[PDB]
Amino acid sequence: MVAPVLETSHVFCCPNRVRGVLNWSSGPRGLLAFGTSCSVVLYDPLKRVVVTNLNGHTARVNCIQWICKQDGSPSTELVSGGSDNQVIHWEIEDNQLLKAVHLQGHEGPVYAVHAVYQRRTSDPALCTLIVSAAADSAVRLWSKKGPEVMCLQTLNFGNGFALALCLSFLPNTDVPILACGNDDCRIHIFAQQNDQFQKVLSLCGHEDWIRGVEWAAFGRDLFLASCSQDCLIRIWKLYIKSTSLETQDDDNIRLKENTFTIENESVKIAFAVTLETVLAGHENWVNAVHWQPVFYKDGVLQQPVRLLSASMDKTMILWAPDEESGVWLEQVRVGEVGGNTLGFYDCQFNEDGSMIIAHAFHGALHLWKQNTVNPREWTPEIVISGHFDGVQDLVWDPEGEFIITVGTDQTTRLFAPWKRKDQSQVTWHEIARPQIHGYDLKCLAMINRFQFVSGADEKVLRVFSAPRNFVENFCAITGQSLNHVLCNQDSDLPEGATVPALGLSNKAVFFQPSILTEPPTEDHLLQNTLWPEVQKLYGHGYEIFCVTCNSSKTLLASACKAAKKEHAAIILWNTTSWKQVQNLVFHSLTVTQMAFSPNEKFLLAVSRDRTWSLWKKQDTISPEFEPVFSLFAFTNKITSVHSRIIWSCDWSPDSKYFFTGSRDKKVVVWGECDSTDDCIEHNIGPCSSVLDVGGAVTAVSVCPVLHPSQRYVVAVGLECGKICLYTWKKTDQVPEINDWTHCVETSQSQSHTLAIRKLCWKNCSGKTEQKEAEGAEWLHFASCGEDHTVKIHRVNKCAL
Amino acid sequence: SPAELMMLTIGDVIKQLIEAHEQGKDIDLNKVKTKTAAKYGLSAQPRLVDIIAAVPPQYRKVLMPKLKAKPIRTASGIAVVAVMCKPHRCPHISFTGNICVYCPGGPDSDFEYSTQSYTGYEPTSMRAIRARYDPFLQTRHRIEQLKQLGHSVDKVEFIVMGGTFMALPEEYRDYFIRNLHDALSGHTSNNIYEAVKYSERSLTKCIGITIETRPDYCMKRHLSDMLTYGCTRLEIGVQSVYEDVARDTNRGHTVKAVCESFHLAKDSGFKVVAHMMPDLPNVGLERDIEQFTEFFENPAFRPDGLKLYPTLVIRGTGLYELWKSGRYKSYSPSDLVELVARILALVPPWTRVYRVQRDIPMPLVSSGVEHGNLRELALARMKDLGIQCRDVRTREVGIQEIHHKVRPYQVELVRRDYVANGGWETFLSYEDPDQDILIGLLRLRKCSEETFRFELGGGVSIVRELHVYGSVVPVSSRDPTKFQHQGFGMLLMEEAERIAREEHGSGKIAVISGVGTRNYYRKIGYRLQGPYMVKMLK
Ligand SMILES: CC(=O)SCCNC(=O)CCNC(=O)[C@H](O)C(C)(C)COP(=O)(O)OP(=O)(O)OC[C@H]1O[C@@H](n2cnc3c(N)ncnc32)[C@H](O)[C@@H]1OP(=O)(O)O
Ligand SMILES: C[C@H]1O[C@@H](n2cnc3c(N)ncnc32)[C@H](O)[C@@H]1O
Ligand code: MET
Ligand code: SF4
Repeated sequence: MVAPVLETSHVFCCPNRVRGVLNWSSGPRGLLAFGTSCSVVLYDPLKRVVVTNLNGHTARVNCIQWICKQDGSPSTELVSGGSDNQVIHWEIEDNQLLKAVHLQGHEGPVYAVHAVYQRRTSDPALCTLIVSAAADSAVRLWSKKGPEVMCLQTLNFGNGFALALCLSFLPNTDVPILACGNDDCRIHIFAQQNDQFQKVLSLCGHEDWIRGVEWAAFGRDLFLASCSQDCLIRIWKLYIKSTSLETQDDDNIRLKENTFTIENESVKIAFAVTLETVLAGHENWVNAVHWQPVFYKDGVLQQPVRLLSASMDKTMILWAPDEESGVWLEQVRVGEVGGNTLGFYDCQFNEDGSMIIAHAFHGALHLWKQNTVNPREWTPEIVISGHFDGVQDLVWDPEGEFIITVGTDQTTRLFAPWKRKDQSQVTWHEIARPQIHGYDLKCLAMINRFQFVSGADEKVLRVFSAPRNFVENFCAITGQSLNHVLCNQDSDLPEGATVPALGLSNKAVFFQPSILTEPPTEDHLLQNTLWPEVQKLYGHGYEIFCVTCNSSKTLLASACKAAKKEHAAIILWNTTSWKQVQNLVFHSLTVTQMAFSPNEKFLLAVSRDRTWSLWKKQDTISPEFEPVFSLFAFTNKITSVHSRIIWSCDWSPDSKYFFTGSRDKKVVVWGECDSTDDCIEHNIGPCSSVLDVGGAVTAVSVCPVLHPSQRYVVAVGLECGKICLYTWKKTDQVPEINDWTHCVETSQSQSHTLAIRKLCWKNCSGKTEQKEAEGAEWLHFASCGEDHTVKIHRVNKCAL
Repeated sequence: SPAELMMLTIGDVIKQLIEAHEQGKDIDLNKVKTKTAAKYGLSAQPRLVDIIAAVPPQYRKVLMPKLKAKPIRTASGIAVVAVMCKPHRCPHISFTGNICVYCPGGPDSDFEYSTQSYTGYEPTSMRAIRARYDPFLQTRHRIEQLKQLGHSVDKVEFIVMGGTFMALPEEYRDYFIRNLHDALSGHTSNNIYEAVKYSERSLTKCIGITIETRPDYCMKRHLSDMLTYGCTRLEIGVQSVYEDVARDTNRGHTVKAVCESFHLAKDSGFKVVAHMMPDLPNVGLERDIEQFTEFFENPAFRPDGLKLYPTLVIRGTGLYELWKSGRYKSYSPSDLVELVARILALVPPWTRVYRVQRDIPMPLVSSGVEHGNLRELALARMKDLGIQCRDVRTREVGIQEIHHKVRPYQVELVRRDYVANGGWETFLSYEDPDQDILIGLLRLRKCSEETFRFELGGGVSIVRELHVYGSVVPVSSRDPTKFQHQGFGMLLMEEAERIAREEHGSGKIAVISGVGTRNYYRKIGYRLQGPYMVKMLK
């Protein structure tokens, strides 16, 4: 009551396009961790929901690695590296963040990270050893004793680089050992005698770059698995050399051993390394390789011997050894060979090996589960998905059951909830991708429940409608009735869409009839889920920049980039027979946003020239004709209060005032636009006091709910991805104080990381009054930004 | 069904080939193909690509020198990959109101989703359209095709086509160049410099990049920007040496600007290739000969490469309207062949001709050239008239080996000096005099008094190109039946280092290079400074 309760409900995102950005924990009920833009996202595949975001990075995240315990409990600490020259050590408690420590001292983006716990009997506070490698031709080592960190050593590789790292301990002792793969096609081994790391051995054999190494402990011996761009996988073996005796079988042929000696407690110990095998079977590069983690069944630890590899030729291979002979054999080969789509970057196991996950070139995630009875059959499952570049616009269903987003990745996506009988929580998944275009998309607007308008980096607006199988799939997944969702008003219509032979368009296929009861996977979404094109509008001289629509569903606006006055002109269209209606020439720069008052008697525009204008519709009866618009108020340089570019504007729900937000860190209210009957000329002017939010404002939105206490709540977004809810109140007195009150603000884990481009409340006009609601305790809205992310937020009603 | 019969035929063919290799005898492929196709009852013959695409791995490695297809694709010593930019408008649309009077296609045209000066039906255009103009996908796709043919892709060179590339926003150019370098190397970088470092340490060498630009977009700023990218070649469209033609076609600049841009680019260290167009309006049959004679005799014009593009009239252009109104008429085919023969007889021995005509599909042309092999018809006519062509392309070992059947016997060393663009140019070469066969070449220039780069001021001589022809020899390998890795490069550099010290009088020598070449010159004894590889000569 005293404070509002803002909480997040759903997040949609996909991993970055980097090697080693995905990692699965070990132990029962582990968590998946990946990196999106500047955040580390934790994901729970069993519930298929995102639990939290960890954000303290200022650039792109590159590597993530959990820290493995010895008891078998789920891990609680991890280490991340960013393209901002810094490493971060996190701590987790109760699926939350407890503490984060920044490690600094690099001069380039970091690209490899590893860390282990130390074993010793002084009862320390869990001492940790960390190794990192970056783009400044150096490798750094760190130690973390409690809340204190210190840099033990740095290693310089001249003008080379290190591409992979791994840490472990020598067998039957407690001396840490390090393996580094380099661009020299050669692996380097370091051992920590005394207090520093010293080179002991160098392993040759590869003849291309190395893209992953991994240690493993088997009995009293140590194994090393190495992959490269040679399309080959090699396994080595490290063991303790004999006691300098009991060696008399000279009647055998054996490979020469690579030997080194170490000092331990005034004792000399000799170790030997020798190659084991050389696998093959891949065509393109091999991007990753991983052993199988150990796990506990009914107390006893089981230690399987298996290997996983993912390659650039759209394939994954699982390897196991043969006991009858001395060779390894392929067991399962999974993937989709064919098409212009490229291969995989990363692959991960489960706790016990039931599930396998892989990360694709664009950012798609693929998950496979093994059958219980049939042990050589795997089936794909449902995973999170989202844009792989900045989202630019957002809209709501007129009745509120799905959202549509566009982004600079040249795609359009639709998200809708899934209803299942044997559970209570509801989860939202992608079900439709009704565009794969050849230009960057910029704007979108909604015309009917299954029809929209899109505008991209070209001089043409396009109109898309929905095919038939989409309605059946929608009503099946969302749990509605097919007859009632049609409302006997759509009737006959095309069945699907397909890519044209030449050019960019959509063609009706009156693709394949495929009924669905569960959300699809990232192979049915890419092909069988397009929408036909039914219109194409010309009349602009440059690339589109803004689009809006009125509440009566019959009109449409547009704008384009311009540098003079003859190009920056608004254009009005029709929605029953698309022709230009009238041209509104004003302003000299680009129009950034427009808005229709809910009264359907106004249109407002804001522009880069720090000005604005209001256009009033004249009244005629003339039923066969169409009304017209003309200037009602305007603003020059002097009357303008915003000192810089205006980015957003919005209307009050009663068509009385309107709010503007600009880069001048100020949100202003201009009011008294009512009394349309007969004013002398106008009375439009500033009706409040300017507010200094703290940063540039790039989004403004007003809730479409009226309260008797006359509350006007405004959702303000900033460049830094903050979302602030204020509460504006008309003073009604000649002082303008006590009109700006701060209501609630987003937390550090609920916020974004880059600019916010849109905010839109759920204007459920179809449900004018909430029939089946808990007294409307909550209000929902949605947000998108340039951090590849789309979020849905919920706020308590009575608090505001 | 024919499919399994085809598969069995292919398998039998490789079986016979590998057997013959095992016991080590030579085998004729065509007879085996016909005989094996006879057995299984077919009505067609196997294709080379199918036979290549079914060899076991070790045998795939061993027996490619017998199943290679289209040996011309790597007969010059490198592998060429062509990529295209995003559609955009030419920069001079604003302050003139329109574009050149003969250029087809573009953002505002009836050729849908096509780049300026192209139609979209071309081979490279249809490759980037289905890839939606993404450099990574285009590079990967082209390298896959080249490997499927059976060629070696150790050494690569890019060609960036489209409109004016250097007129785009900086972010897009950053994106494009870093993606090209990443596609070659395999890294995932953030900006140009990181990508350049990793490509320097790569194993698939990037020899150089080529960019097409306008004379008004070739200044100190643009030259420095292209120097940071790794570019080493430039393509400029001169089209004419007459001042009235350059303004009646709404070109947008003047010839003097072209000459000044040539001077700056050559002093900076680039290589210059010029586009020229015969049969322009208001140019008869006698002004063309004078045009080209002045081109190759006047020091202000002498380029390093040429592209001959006879004028074509295409729908939707101003020249089309001129042609309909009965005011413009093309040459007769015999006259065109005669003119091309006469032009080709004038090219100096230090100039290379890359292409001889455009590649627009025949049905789209309203008038002009109609055949598709103008170069060989012109060569036959030249043989009839008694004159000979002596450019660089038609004198190198690979071309002389595939068109004729000759091999060098009495190699000698040749040097040619001249003056061009206000500078003293030298051209060193190794070639066979009696049979007129070229092997390797090097270009050297003494920097003039109007150089602006910091690294080249104070007495520096710059090397602009080093090249050895033949077939491609992979790095660190040797082939005694080819010409590359046999020591013709360190012989050409030792002589360049003697001219620059005893004759030019300089005290430093600089080289513009790619990245694999960076490692090569580091091997020779050069160090790195800025974007150049430099060495002290004192
Ligand atoms: C700098 C520029 O502008 S580009 C140079 C031209 N670009 C090309 O690669 C096309 C053809 N080029 C060539 O013929 C060669 O690469 C040249 C011109 C660089 C040298 O020509 P060659 O006569 O073959 O050189 P030469 O025989 O003296 O040297 C052979 C050695 O160079 C090495 N080498 C050749 N090219 C490269 C390269 N790109 N990077 C590293 N080493 C190289 C060979 O491996 C060999 O080394 P090794 O036998 O000791 O192991
Ligand atoms: C890409 C190159 O194509 C040439 N070019 C442009 N238009 C035509 C035409 N109609 N006919 C022939 N060549 C042409 C110009 O020389 C340009 O620089
Ligand atoms: C692709 S046309 C040639 C390059 C440039 N547009 C010029 O006219 O010089
Ligand atoms: S500058 Fe070149 S591409 Fe542009 S219109 Fe002229 S000829 Fe065509």
